[PDB]
Amino acid sequence: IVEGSDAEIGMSPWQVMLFRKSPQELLCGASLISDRWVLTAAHCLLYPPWDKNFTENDLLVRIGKHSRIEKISMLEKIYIHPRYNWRENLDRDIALMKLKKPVAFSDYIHPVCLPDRETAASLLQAGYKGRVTGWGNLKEGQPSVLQVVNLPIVERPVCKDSTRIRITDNMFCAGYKPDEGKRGDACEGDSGGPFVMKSPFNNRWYQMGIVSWGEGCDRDGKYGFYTHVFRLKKWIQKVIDQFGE
Amino acid sequence: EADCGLRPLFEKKSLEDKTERELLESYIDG
Amino acid sequence: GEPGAPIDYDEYIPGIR
Ligand SMILES: *[C@@H]1O[C@H](CO)[C@@H](O)[C@H](O)[C@H]1NC(C)=O
Ligand code: NA
Repeated sequence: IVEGSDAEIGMSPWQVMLFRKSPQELLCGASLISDRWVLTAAHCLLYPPWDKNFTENDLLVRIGKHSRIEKISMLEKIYIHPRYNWRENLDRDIALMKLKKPVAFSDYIHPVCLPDRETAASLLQAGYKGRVTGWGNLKEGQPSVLQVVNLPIVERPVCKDSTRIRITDNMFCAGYKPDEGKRGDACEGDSGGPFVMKSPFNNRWYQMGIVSWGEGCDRDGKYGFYTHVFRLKKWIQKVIDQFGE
Repeated sequence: EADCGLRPLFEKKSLEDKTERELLESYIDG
Repeated sequence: GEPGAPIDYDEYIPGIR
C-alpha cells in the first residue's frame, strides 16, 4: 500500500495473507467470506506467462494477523474462475480457496459480506470511496503493520482513457485524479486483497473489489483496477453450492 | 455468513475506526 | 453519481501488478 496508514487492531478482521508454503514467502492478500472460504485474485495462483501455477498443497493462509491470535490454515482446494483471462487483461481475476478446517471467529477474525444488487447499485458510484488493505510494498518496502488506504471509485471513461489495456465489465478502477491533491494506491504484494465499502443502510462492510492490477503504483494519471466482485457473484455462489461443506 | 461485515471491535461495540467517516462523507457529500 | 461498473451479472504485459 502506497500513501496509506497503519491499521487499527481488528479494523479489517477479514484480512487474509496468502503464503507460499515452501519456501515460505508472502504472495498476496485475500479475504475471509465464511469460516471455510477465502477470496483472492486468480493471478495470485495462476499466471502462465510467469510459469505460475500454485495449487492447494503449495499454499497456506494466515488469518487474523496485524503485526509481522493469528491462525495458520491449510487449503483443501482452490478454484479459479474458468473464464479467467490471463492472456489479455486479467478479465475475471478471481479465485476461491477452501480451508481444510473451519477457522474460529474471534475479535480479530470475522468475515466480510458479499454485495447484493441494491448495495452494489447504491455504493459502486464514481467518487464514492472504498478501503484497500494489504502487506505490499510502500513504494513502486514491506511494512511492520497492515496498511490501509481509502480511495474513490473513478468514472469508467476516465479509467479507460488511462490505460491501453482493454477494460471489461468485470473491472472497475479507483484512486485519486492528478488534480485532487490526495494520493494512494495498491502496490506489489497487495494483489488479491479486498476493496471494501461500509453500507449506510445496515452498518455492514461489503467487499466490492479485489486488488487486480495497475501500471506502476500511485502514478499521476494511473489508477488501480479491481475485480468487480458483484458481477461475478453467481460464479462464487456456484462454487460454494457445489463444493461447500 | 449471517453475521458478516460487523466487526467485533467496532460495529459490535458501537465504536468507529479512525477513517470510516471519510467513506460515509464521500457517499453523502457533493 | 455514475456507476463505476455495470450492475448486472457476468454472462457466458497486462499491467504492472
Ligand atoms: C497446475 O499444476 C497442477 C499440479 O500441481 C496440474 O494438475 C494443473 O493441470 C496445472 N494447471 C495448469 C498447467 O494450467
Ligand atoms: Na494514480
